[PDB]
Amino acid sequence: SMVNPTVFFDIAVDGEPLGRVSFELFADKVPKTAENFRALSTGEKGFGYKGSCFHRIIPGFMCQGGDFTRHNGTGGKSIYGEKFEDENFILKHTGPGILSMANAGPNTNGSQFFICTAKTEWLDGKHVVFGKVKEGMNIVEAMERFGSRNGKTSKKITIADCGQLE
Amino acid sequence: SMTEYKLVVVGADGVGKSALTIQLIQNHFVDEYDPTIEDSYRKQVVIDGETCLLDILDTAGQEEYSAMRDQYMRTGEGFLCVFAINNTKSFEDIHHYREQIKRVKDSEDVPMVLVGNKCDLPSRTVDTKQAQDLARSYGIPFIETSAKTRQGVDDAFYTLVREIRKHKEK
Ligand SMILES: CCn1c(-c2cccnc2[C@H](C)OC)c2c3cc(ccc31)-c1cc(O)cc(c1)C[C@H](NC(=O)[C@H](C1CCCC1)N(C)C(=O)CN(C)C(=O)[C@@H](C)N)C(=O)N1CCC[C@H](N1)C(=O)OCC(C)(C)C2
Ligand SMILES: Nc1nc2c(ncn2[C@@H]2O[C@H](COP(=O)(O)OP(=O)(O)NP(=O)(O)O)[C@@H](O)[C@H]2O)c(=O)[nH]1
Ligand SMILES: [Cl-]
Ligand SMILES: [Mg+2]
Repeated sequence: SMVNPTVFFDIAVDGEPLGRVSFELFADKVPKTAENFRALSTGEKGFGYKGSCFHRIIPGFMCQGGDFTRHNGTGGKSIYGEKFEDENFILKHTGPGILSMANAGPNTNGSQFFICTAKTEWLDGKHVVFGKVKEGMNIVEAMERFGSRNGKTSKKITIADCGQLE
Repeated sequence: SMTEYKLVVVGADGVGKSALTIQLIQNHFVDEYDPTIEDSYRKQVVIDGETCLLDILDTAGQEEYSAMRDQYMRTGEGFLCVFAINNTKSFEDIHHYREQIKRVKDSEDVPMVLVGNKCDLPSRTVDTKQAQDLARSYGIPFIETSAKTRQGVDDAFYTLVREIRKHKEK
């Protein structure tokens, strides 16, 4: 992209390298939400995604992660404070690879996010879409296979490294 | 011989549905939050001299996915409707569960127990009388519980079985 930043996650399975997933962040249309994810991926504010876990993976739906404060699926925080408002609903959950914010209801974005592995249109207007997988969808499909119907993973899937490319 | 009962635990986020179920099944409490998607458990017990196989469906507090929630209610024979005594909104949600259960099951008489959980906490916002009055208006039992101390846990589940048996006598 000439405009949108690219970030990467190096994914690990029980500490072993699985592969790299890169993401285009739609700063052109969702700038505040894209900037939060970018800065959490570089760690430039002193905290962020490196070391955190994809704690909820449900095959056919999504891979969810990003709780680096409580490490139990209830936490996370943004670069703007603990939570920030839903920026816009311009983009929709149109298929595999969509990157969108997890939340606990309206205006509760922090750091948790999910990567869709299917179209999840029922989430439109309730979760802010802000990016998409650029390279490494095969790695996301590999992560998806470690999930289960209740979201518990059979091995621990972590972000071993992350940062900004280009 | 024995009988089997399909029990479904419902109620708002964080009220203690899973903590109550884990106390019943595993006899322990850990003060950690692990938000549920869906889990099922089985336990053989004797209630009023009659051996029972309990099937327990531990649901998530969320209220999207109405097709799945409808199916939970169709399959379930009795419902533990849980609120937390320190969460007034969770108590205000209770009537919605009773309305949905009655609609899905096409009945004004569905086995249910009202459970006020977290009674060990010093931060009460829902008075016991308020919950007793609501339960009386429904004609259903009300039991205060603590998954932390185990107070009332067995009683809540066993009372629900008793309510199912009473309904089946009709
Ligand atoms: C009916 C069976 N069930 C099916 C289903 C339906 C149809 C068919 N089959 C099934 C399954 C395969 O059958 C078993 C889905 C589903 C989802 C939940 C529960 C049961 C479900 C669910 C449970 C949660 O605890 C939270 C969420 C969903 C939303 C989730 N937020 C969180 O995790 C947040 C944290 C993020 C930052 C803030 C803290 N927390 C913990 C909460 O919000 C807690 N809550 C709920 C509250 O606070 C409310 C009450 N105020 C979130 O943003 N995402 C991103 C988008 C996906 C979603 N998760 C998720 O997992 O969808 C799974 C799936 C798509 C499979 C839907
Ligand atoms: N003090 C106290 N804490 C409790 C009690 N029951 C549950 N908790 C705590 O409250 C939190 C939420 O409990 P949990 O059982 O997971 O709630 P839930 O209703 O299953 N939530 P969900 O709908 O997301 O699955 C946890 O921290 C748990 O330890 C109780 O009786 N007393
Ligand atoms: Cl959801
Ligand atoms: Mg639970």
